[PDB]
Amino acid sequence: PAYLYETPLETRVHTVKDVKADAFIALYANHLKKRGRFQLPKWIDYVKTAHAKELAPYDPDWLYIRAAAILRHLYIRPDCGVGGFRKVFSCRQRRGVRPNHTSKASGKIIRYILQQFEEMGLVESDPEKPGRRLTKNGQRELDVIARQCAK
Amino acid sequence: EAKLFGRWSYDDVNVSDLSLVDYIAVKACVFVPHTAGRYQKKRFRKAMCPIVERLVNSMMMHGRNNGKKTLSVRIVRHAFEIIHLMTDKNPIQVFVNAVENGGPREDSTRIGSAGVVRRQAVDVSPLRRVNQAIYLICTGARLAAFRNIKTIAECLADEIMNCAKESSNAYAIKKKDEIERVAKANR
Amino acid sequence: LFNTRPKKFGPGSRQCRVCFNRHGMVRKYGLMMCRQCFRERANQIGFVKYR
Amino acid sequence: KKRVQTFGRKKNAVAVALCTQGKGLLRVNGCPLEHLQPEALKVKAFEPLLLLGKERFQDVDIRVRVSGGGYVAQIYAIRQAIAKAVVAFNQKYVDEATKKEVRDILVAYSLIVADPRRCEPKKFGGPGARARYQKSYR
Amino acid sequence: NHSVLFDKATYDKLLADIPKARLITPHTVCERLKVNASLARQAIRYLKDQGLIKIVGEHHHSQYIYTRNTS
Amino acid sequence: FQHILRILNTNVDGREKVVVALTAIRGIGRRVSNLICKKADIDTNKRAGELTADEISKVVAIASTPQQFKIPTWFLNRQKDVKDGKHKHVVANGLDTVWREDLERLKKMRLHRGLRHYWGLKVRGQHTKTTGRHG
Amino acid sequence: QRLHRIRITLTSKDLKSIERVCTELINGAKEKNLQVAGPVRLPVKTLRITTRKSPCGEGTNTWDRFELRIYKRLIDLHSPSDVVKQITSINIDPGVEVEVTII
Amino acid sequence: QPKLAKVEKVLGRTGSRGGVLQVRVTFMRSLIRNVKGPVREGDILALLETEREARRL
RNA sequence: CUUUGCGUGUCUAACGCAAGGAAGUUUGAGGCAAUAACAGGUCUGUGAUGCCCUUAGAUGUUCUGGGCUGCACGCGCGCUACACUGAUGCAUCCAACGAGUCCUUGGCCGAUAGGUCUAGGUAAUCUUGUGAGUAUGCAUCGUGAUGGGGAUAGAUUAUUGCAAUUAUUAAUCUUCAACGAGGAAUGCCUAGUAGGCGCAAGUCAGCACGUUGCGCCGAUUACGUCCCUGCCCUUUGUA
Repeated sequence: PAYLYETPLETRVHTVKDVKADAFIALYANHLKKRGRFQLPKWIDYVKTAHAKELAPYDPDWLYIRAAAILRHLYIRPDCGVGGFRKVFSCRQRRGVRPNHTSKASGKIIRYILQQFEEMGLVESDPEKPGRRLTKNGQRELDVIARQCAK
Repeated sequence: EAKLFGRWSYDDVNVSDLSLVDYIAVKACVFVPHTAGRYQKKRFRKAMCPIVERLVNSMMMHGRNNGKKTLSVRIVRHAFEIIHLMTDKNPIQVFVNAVENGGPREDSTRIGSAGVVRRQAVDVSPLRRVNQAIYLICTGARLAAFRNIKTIAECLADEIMNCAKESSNAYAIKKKDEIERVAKANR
Repeated sequence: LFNTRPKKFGPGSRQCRVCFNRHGMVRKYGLMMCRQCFRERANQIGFVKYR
Repeated sequence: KKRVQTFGRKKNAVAVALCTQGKGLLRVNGCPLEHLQPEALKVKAFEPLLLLGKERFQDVDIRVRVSGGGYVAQIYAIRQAIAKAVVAFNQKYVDEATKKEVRDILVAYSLIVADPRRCEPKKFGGPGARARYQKSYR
Repeated sequence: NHSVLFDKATYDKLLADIPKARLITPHTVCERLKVNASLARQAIRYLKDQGLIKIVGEHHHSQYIYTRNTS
Repeated sequence: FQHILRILNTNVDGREKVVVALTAIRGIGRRVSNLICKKADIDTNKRAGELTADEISKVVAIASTPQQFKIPTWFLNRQKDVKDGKHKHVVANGLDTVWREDLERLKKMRLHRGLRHYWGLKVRGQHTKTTGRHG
Repeated sequence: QRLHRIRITLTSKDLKSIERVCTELINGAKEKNLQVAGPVRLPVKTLRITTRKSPCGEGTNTWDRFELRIYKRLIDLHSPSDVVKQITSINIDPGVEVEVTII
Repeated sequence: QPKLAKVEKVLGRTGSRGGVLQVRVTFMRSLIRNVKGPVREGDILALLETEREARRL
C-alpha cells in the first residue's frame, strides 16, 4: 500500500521557502567548496561551536553548513545580528549535578562567516539601521539554487 | 477511507471472539494512532478510543519516558511494519487477536468475612481484560529491551506476534497463566 | 577613623523604615518594607489580595 | 472577491487561516503543508483534505498565520482553521444547503468547536498544581 | 563478547548470509553473526549500494528494517 | 591484527575507536584526542586495534611536544609549569610524579590546603557534616 | 490658533474613578464638538507581592497573594491647547493621576 | 473452554474495599456472580466455571 | 435554570442516564472564614509592653579579625544518575508569567568567559515577537560500568567587591570513584491533573541543586468503599 494524498496543484518550485530547509543546506554546502570563494579560518582545528557543548563537531565541513544555514535564515527574518544568532543556535548545557539551563552560542565563529559574506557582498549593513540584511545579489544567489535542488 | 499511517485500512477485518466486543473501538477510525481528546469524564469513554491509540498512550513509561507521544507513534509505526513482515496479513488483525488472548480471565480478590485477609475466585470484566492486555503487552516489550541492545520497536513487534501465538515465551501470556495458577487454587 | 565601614551594599546597608529591621525586606517596586511591617499595612497602601 | 478568514485554538496557540478564490494552494506562513515538522503530524494537518476531497479545495487557496502554544498545539490550530475556513466559506457566497453536508460529515468524523482545556494554576505548599511535597512524620 | 572488524573469513559468507534471512535489521546481523551493531549498519548500507536488498519503508534515522529482495 | 596495545607506558585497548582508545592513556581526553587525530592525519573511521607504525610515531611526538604543532596553549593540562615557567603538557606516568611533587610541596610549605591533603579531608571547602561520610 | 493633536493619559487604582472621567471628558469635549476618538483601553499592569502570612517559621508555610491593578486609558483629540485647559481643570477626581500631552 | 454469559443487572457492590462488584448473569439460565472491573447492563463476559454461584450478600 | 426526553421518589426535596450545547460534578480553580479553645509558636518584625537584669572595667554602640560552612557517626526535604523510547555532533522550527533609572539591542576584539565604542527605554513604543527546553530530521557510537555517570582532585583565564584563603561564581584543559532500578518502612496524586521539560520573578554587589508563579509535551487507572489511618452525627457502657 503506497502513500496517499497530494495538494490540489503540483507545488511551485520558485522561492526558497518551498524548498525543505535541510535539503537546501546539503546542496549549498557543496556549492561553497566547488566555487572556492568564502575562504577558511585558521582556528578550524579548535572550537566545537559553543561554550555549552562538551565536544568538538564530528563532520569536517561544520563551518560550510553553518554558513549555509545562517544565509537562508536572513531570508526568514530580514533584520538580525550577532546576539540574535547567538540565540538561534542555543542549546541545553549540562551544568553537572545541578539542573539544566540554556546557554548562548559562540560569538567569534558566527561573526566571522558574516564578514566573509560581506567581502563578496551578499549580506551587508545597515550601518545606521540596527542589524544585518541580505542585498539584491544575495537573493539571486539563493533563488537560482532553490530550483536546482528539487530538480 | 480511514487508514493507519495511510498504509492500512480500518475497513474490513474482524473481532476475534465473543466478549471484548464493542468494548474495543474499531468502526469510523483515524489515520495516525494519536488523538488529543476528552476520554476521562464518564467511566466508559475509555472504550471509545481505538486500541492503537491506547497502545501508544500506555507505551510511555516510566517517569523518564512519559509524555512524548510523537516518539511512541514512531516505534509503533515501525512495530506494525515488522508484524506485517512476518506472517503478513493485517497488523491490526494480529494486534486485535493479541489483545484478545493477552489479558487474564480470572482474579483473586480479598474477602475474609471479617478479620482475615482471605482470597476468593472472581472472574474479570471485559473492560479490565482489555486494560490488562495492553499493559501486559508493553511491560514484556519494555523489560525485554531494557538492557539488551534491541530496539523497543523490535520488542513490541516480537511481543505482539508472540501473544497472538500460544508460545508462552511472552511476559504477558506467562502472567496470564501465573494468575490462573493461583486463581484455580483459590476456588 | 571610627564609626563607619563602607556600608554601600548588602543587608547591612539598608533597614525597614517602619520598624528598623533588615530581615524580610520587600524591595519590589522600591517598598523598603520589612515583611512583618508590610502585611498589616498592605490594604492601606492599595494591595488587596484575591485568588 | 470571495474572502473568509477563520481561527482555531488548541491551548494557547492561535492560527488565522485567511482563504480566497484561486488555484489550489494551502500554505502555512509561506511553507507548503508538506513540511510542518514534526513530519509525523504532517498527516494530521491534511485531515480536512482527506475527508472532504481534493476537488473542492482547488477552487480556493488558504494562507495561515500561526503563533502561540508549541509544536503540537500549532498543528491543532491549523487543523481547525482549515476545516473552519471551508465550512465558513459557504455562508457568504456558495449555496447554503451544501454547508449542512460539508460541516456534518466533519462532525460525524471538534474541528470547529475548540476544546477549552487550559492550564490550572499552581498553589502554595506543593510543586505541581494538585501535587504536594512530602510529609515526614517520625 | 563481540568481534569488531569485518573478519574477512566471514565477508565471503556475508554476501550469502544476509539475503537468506527474512528480517534484516541492526540486530539480525549480530544474531547470525557475533559482531557489534555498528558494522551491521555499514553492512546493510553496503548491501543497499552494491548488493540486492531494499527498504521496507523509504527510511528512518533510528530503526532501519530491510527485507530480502526476493529475486 | 593486534588485540591489546601500549602507547607511552600505558595500556591502550583494542576493540575501540581511535579517538576514544587514546583516552585510556592517562592525561589525555576527548577534545584533545580529536586534535591529536586530526593533526596526525589518522582516519577516525579506523579502529585502534590496527594503528600502523606511522600513526603511533606521530601521536608520541604530538603528546610530547604539542607546542610544535600549533596547539594554542589553553588546551594543555599543566598550563604554566611553576618550576621552569613554560606552557607544558603532562602525559602518562609523568602526571603521577607531578601530583606527588605538587602535594608534597604544599606539606612542606604548610598551607591550610596542604593539611587537607595530609589528613585526607575534602579540600575545596565543602560541608562535611553529612557528605563524604563513609570513607 | 493651529491644527494640533492631543492624547491625554489616565491612570488610577480604581476602575470606577476612571469610568467617571472617560464619560465626563468626552461629553465635555462634545460641548465644543472637537474631533474625539473613544477611550483606548490598554492592557492592565497587575502588580504582585507574595509574602508569608506568619511572622516566624511555625505552622504550615502559608502565603498571601497581594495585588494592585493599574489602568492606562487614552482619550484622543485633535484640537489646540488653549481649548483643552477648560475641560481638564474642572472635574478633577480624588486620587487619579492625569497628564495632558501634545502628540 | 470458556462459555459466555450476558449481564441482566448490577446487584450491588461487595467486599471490604468495595472494588469487587456483584452481577446477575444469563448464559448463551441465570445465576449470581462477582466481577472485578467496571461493568454495566447490556454486557457479555466469559466464565470458565458455568457452575459456582456467588453468595447473595 | 440541571432547559428538553426517559427512568428513579409519599413522584415533595431531588438523584441517574441520553440528546442538544462553548460550557451540565455548585462549569473548573482560588480568595474570604464562625463558636470554643491549645499553658501551640513568636519579648530575635516593631517606638506593642509589665517585671527582672545591667548601664562605662557594658549585655548600649562601633571598628579590625575569626565563627555560624568546623566532622568517628544517625535522621528530614531536594538534585543528578544508572542508559540505546538513549548519550553525542549537526540542522529544523514553537510558548506564557514577569521585570528594568538598572534591562540590554547594534558594530568591532576574543576558542571561551568577557571586554570595548556607540545606542533605545520611565516602558502594549526599547531590550523582545525574550528564536526556552522535552520535541522533530540526518549522522557516528554498540551493551562494554562504555562515549552511561560527573563526584573527587591539580593547573590556568576572566568577573562582582574596599577584601574571595575554609577555595562567591563562570569558563579551558585534565583527573574518571560510588551507582546495574534500590532492604524493612512510607509520601504525593483523578484531566490539561500526574510525571517530565524549561522560563521568569522573591532574597541579591556577587551566588539556586531552594520557594512562589508561568507555560509547553501530555499518559495509565477509579467514578467505588469503610479493611487500615483519621473525621462528623445518633443510641450505648464507664470506676
